[PDB]
Amino acid sequence: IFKPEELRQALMPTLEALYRQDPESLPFRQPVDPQLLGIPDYFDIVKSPMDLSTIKRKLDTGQYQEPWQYVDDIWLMFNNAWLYNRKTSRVYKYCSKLSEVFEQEIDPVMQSLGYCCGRKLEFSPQTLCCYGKQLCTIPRDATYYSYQNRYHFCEKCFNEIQGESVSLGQTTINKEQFSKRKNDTLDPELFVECTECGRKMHQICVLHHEIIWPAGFVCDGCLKKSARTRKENKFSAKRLPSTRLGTFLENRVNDFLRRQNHPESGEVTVRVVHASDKTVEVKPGMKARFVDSGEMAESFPYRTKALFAFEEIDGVDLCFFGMHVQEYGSDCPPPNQRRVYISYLDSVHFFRPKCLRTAVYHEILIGYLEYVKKLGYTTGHIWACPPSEGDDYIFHCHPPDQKIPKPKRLQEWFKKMLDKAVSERIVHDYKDIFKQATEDRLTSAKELPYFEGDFWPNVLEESIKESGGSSQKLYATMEKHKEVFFVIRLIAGPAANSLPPIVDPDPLIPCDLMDGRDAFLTLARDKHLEFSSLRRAQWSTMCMLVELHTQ
Amino acid sequence: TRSSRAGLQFPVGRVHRLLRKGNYSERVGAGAPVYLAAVLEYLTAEILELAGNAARDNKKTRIIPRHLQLAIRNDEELNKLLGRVTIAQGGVLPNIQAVLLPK
Amino acid sequence: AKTRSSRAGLQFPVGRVHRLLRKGNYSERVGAGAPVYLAAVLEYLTAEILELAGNAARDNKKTRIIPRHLQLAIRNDEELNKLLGRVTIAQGGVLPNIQAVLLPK
Amino acid sequence: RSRKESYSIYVYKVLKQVHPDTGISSKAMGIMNSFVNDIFERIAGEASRLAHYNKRSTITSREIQTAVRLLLPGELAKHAVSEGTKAVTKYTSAK
Amino acid sequence: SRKESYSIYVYKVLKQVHPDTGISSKAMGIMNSFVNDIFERIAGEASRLAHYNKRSTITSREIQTAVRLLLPGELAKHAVSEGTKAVTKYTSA
Amino acid sequence: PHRYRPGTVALREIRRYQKSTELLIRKLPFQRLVREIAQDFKTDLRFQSSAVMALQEACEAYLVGLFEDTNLCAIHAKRVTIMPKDIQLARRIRGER
Amino acid sequence: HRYRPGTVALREIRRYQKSTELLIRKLPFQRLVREIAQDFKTDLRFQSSAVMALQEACEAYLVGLFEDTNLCAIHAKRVTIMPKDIQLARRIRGERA
Amino acid sequence: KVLRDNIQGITKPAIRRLARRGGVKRISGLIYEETRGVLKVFLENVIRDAVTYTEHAKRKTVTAMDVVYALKRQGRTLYGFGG
Amino acid sequence: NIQGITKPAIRRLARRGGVKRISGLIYEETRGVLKVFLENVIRDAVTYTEHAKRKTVTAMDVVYALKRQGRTLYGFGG
DNA sequence: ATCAGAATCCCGGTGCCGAGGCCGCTCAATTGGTCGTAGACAGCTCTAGCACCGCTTAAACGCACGTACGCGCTGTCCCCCGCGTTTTAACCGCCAAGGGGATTACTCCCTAGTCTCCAGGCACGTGTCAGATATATACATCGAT
DNA sequence: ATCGATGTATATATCTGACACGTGCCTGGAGACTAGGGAGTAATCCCCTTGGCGGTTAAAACGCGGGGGACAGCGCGTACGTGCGTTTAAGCGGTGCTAGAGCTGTCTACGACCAATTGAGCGGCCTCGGCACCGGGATTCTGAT
Repeated sequence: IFKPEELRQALMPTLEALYRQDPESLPFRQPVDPQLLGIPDYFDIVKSPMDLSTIKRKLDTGQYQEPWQYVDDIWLMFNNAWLYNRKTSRVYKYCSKLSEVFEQEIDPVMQSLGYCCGRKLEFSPQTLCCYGKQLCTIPRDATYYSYQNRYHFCEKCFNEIQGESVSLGQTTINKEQFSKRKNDTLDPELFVECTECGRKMHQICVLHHEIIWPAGFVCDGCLKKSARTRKENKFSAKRLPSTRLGTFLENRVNDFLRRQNHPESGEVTVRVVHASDKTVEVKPGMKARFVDSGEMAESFPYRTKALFAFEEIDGVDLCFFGMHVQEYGSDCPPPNQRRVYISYLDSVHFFRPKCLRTAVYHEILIGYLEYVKKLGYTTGHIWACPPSEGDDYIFHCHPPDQKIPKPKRLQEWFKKMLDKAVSERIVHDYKDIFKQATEDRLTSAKELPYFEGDFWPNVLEESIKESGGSSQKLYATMEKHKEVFFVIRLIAGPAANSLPPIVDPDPLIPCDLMDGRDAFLTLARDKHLEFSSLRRAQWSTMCMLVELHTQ
Repeated sequence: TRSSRAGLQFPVGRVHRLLRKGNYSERVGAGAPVYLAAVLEYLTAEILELAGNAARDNKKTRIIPRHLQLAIRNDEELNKLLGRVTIAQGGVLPNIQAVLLPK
Repeated sequence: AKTRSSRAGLQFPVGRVHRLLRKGNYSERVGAGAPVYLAAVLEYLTAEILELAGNAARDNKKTRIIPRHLQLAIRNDEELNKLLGRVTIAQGGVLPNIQAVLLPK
Repeated sequence: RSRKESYSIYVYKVLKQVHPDTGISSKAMGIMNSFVNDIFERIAGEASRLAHYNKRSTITSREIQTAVRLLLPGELAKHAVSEGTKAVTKYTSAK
Repeated sequence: SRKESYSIYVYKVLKQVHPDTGISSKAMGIMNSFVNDIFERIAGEASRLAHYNKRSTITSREIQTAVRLLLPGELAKHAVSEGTKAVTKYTSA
Repeated sequence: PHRYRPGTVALREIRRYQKSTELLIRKLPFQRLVREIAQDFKTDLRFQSSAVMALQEACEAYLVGLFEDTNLCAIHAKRVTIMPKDIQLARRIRGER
Repeated sequence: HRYRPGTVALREIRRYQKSTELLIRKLPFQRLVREIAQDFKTDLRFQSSAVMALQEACEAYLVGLFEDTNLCAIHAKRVTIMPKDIQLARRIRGERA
Repeated sequence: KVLRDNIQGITKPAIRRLARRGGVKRISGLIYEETRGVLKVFLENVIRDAVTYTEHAKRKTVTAMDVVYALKRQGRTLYGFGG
Repeated sequence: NIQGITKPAIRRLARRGGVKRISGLIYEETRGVLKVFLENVIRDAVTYTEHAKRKTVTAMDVVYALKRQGRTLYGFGG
């Protein structure tokens, strides 16, 4: 509890800053009189009225015990006006102007009072899909229909359907049973209370995790007064178990950074966090065509691995790169034998120094190619596909100012990586899929490597059925999409035919969270772990690392 | 009155009449003269406070033009405001350039 | 004639000058000789500048008056230079002058 | 005998509010009078030119506030605008 | 929307002074702004002066003394001569 | 080879630049600087290109006048090379700051 | 005894910068003002307050001009103000063309 | 996009050409810094006025007339952009 | 009567300004400068009076002549 | 450092006249009511600003070398300064004369306002020639020998 | 004083888009009439300016000795100019997106106008104390040894 004069003296200047906005302030200076103002339904919408005078009064008469209560009322006033008035209206835009003045005023005042910040924070809104169509989606603030907070429909494709009954999966629900609502909900950030001074701070600002510091949160202010420091965070990236692969990659990266000798470079940590054996099954079209006649294996075994790179930024771990791979060993049947495929990779653009970021991503990929080559994998495979809009390959909710490459830029990026790999004599050469097939004198679809989740298994299903029994347009399909599909020769020619068994020295690593991309995306979504800002990514990394350490 | 109805000390009616007669615009909003009188009053309070301080520093109880000149030139913001104005019987700030002082 | 500008043997418009003298709140009532006088003096000043501008342009062997010629005409005439002492003419340029000390020996 | 006006008594009241011990000489009174007149003239002229620029025909408080923000240096302008808004609010509120 | 200007008048004056000379659009704009500036100066000075004398009308006398004040010596003399000649030619008919 | 003695290319440049009227500060860097300075007063402001051009003209005129008066001071001081104190002295004397 | 040249000037400075009384004799300045007004309109009468105002304005102007002249003279490594300094300060201020 | 350190956009040869127009013959190497400062101190006094006009008329585009008025107010009027 | 501005008068004026040692031609140059300034201010004051149809230059006329030249003078009833 | 020797600040006592308080009134601010429109506001159109991408090439940057200039030093000389003495005419006090500044009353004619009518001026389009640009040449001129 | 290498001006051909003019359209200017008050003008009064005479004394004027600063010359060190090769990014030409300027139509709240009214403020009077002044003392700088 601060002395009421202490609060008044500190906060009143922020309130005056709003008052002295003419004419913007005027609509907010006195309690809304619904009838006088010619608006009867105001209290049907606004259930907790608030205005400057009411706030001034509570402030003058010491009704606030702590400054966030003042901030909450200010924001209640603003949201009341944004709620009742149209986006295009006068009062709405006035309100917006006041809120901007307020945000700028309030932040340094709150910090003067011993707080992390004075900002009002809320999480990004989740994207709502549609059960009506494959990748239909609902837009923020626009109206939609939902059932059991589970089945949602865009206002268009909801009214599309003839009649008054919807079908969810095989049971039938009257339209009247759906909720009509706007996608305008934003969840506030959480606070944690200093156990000594009692100040409430943003959990993400102070990075307090209950598992890491179970004794409780104590702010930096209180710690410094008694010359204390937080107990060490033992749930770090560095303390995750090492592997031969992780070590090899991180040595390559850090040796590169040391050669560059750029100011303010940090050490990179690379960890393999999952390794398990899986199988890809041939889909029904291709299986009817070639498996049932014994021309192709019904399935192919591979090892999947997930790996991540971390850097320390402002004293804290930051996960900035992630990748999953499929590795088809020497025991695997042709056509997949001794091949690696990149399932997906992703990044969060906070790496320092910026001007070595791309270089470092390339070093990770070149190192990985070099490593599997050494094990006796002959060939790498890359599908250059950027994420579609609003999908994330690995990291939930990217920074809005992280641009997503289009296909031509992404293709060139892989080419630049591979060209460096060739000049280092790691990659022998590489070709697009069409040229490679030509060189291999390929004649049938059963000869194409068959990877989990890849383009070619799906397009082959489509092709066989379109042609009513089918390979017919295979060269044409390859030519058409060729720029997107890289085939990378690690071990060339006669040497590729007489190799010893592939023996991976690294053990299996059971981690369900990292068995493919879905589980970590789901976790992140369910726990508001975004990678959309430096501070949120630092929080999300901290939580990810606790999860990886605790199993 | 209106000077009391706003907590002011300068006259609001006089400022309103001056705004009307001086032909500064066709009409004058009712909010303008109050604001203008408040601004004038604040500026006069500032000048008089600084002058009173300077006079007390000079062992005098009555403000004289020299004290006004000193309170204007010493302060920075006011000096910038009243840049090209000369005050009768004002005098000059005491200053001697460093090079001129003896060695 | 009809137009009030013709009666004074002027070229500038006296009606427009009168309207402007009313519309900007310069005084409660505007006289009837003031617009004529003001249009006359405006015309004289404009003629005075354009004379020297055209002369300087004909000096550079050109037909069209460009901002450089206006700058030269304004900065060469002693008297106009004083009336227009604190005005910068866009695209104008400056007078060609070099201090004597800077020249070589 | 003409009845000429001035701002003498008001400056006296302000002085008594800000330095209760202090008197003001007649010449300093004339100087403060001329100073108030000059500042008021500047502000009114600037508000007039604003009103003309925006092709509006009335000088409401907004033009006065903008003229103050234009004429005065930073800190003095901020304080003056604060004072102005406070006075206008107390005027409009009470009656 | 019609936008008033002093283009054709300055053009006529130029044709009177230099019958075989044209004026570029930018110089046209410059002159168009200079005329506005001088007219504003003269009118403002006449207004201030008529307020000083506690008068409520701007007649030729004010404009004349305003010209006497603003322009330097020779320009003032010639401009005053022009003003009186024009006002006489006007009142005559 | 052939090498002009120091002090004559300066005079050639003086004549060449006093003869012409084009702008001297590069347009795009000055535009970026203007936007940077303006962003400090009101965020998300848009600038009519004509206004940026007018600002550049006014800055060019001010700087040319300042360098003229500075050179005059530096010649008064029995020197030839204008220096920062000259700029500052000229602006102090002019009554500006 | 004898004060070494350069200290009576400093004492005079310290004494005159403290006082505010007028430094130009009233009657010579009044006759000068009348002589100058003789050329613009014959037989003009001057309110004594107007002559006082003229004297205050001239004093202020000359004091400012001598201040700026002394600035120039100190800048030129000298100590003795000179007519070229006065003229240079006025040229730089933009007062004279 | 945020902007920073654009003051270096006034290159050394730019200030050199400017001075060469003004009639200077030899520039001390310390001028190229000081001048930049001066230029900033000028712009922060024009724009701060122009913006104030714009913020008045409830607009978000600083019009050429606004800059011309901000200049004219400082006794540095500018012919050729409107009036 | 320009000799009415005596040499010690200019000496005192300058000593107020802050100079320490004065040359010998200053006196004449200062006489010239003051004559010019007085010519200008008195011309403007006269013109004001000659307009107001009077034969006595009022202090208000001098104050206005100064305020016009950007030298506003407080203390005479502006 | 150490002394004398003028300058300057401090303190107390005397007096005087200018500021501060008090009183009478009269005219300008206040209050109340009405009427008209300038401006607030919602809605629409569509231009100009912003972003972006690629290609070209002028322009900025770094560097080496040399030299002309900044600057510190030293000597000479004359010219302001401080001071004492002689001269004058500012200054103050007082009186006397009259011009014109200011005020008031009266009368008129110059202008604001209103309507009604029509031509000057602006937006638009179109046509061509003054000037920009490229190329060859004659002359000026700056620097090394 | 020539030679040569460089930059500058001159003379001519080609092409272009910016300036000059012709036309329709519309609204701002012109013409005729009227009511009213702002300004011109005569008369008056008394303030304030001009003019003058005498004394007094502070300040201007003048002459002299000389110490200190202006100024000229010189030599030293280096920071800046000039030219060249390398590298950066401004400039240009499109290409698209759209926030916001600008215009219009409706409605009402706010300010001008006017009649009645009264007290805030101005003119005039009078008092006393804050400051001007003066003499005496204490302290503080400045200059020669």
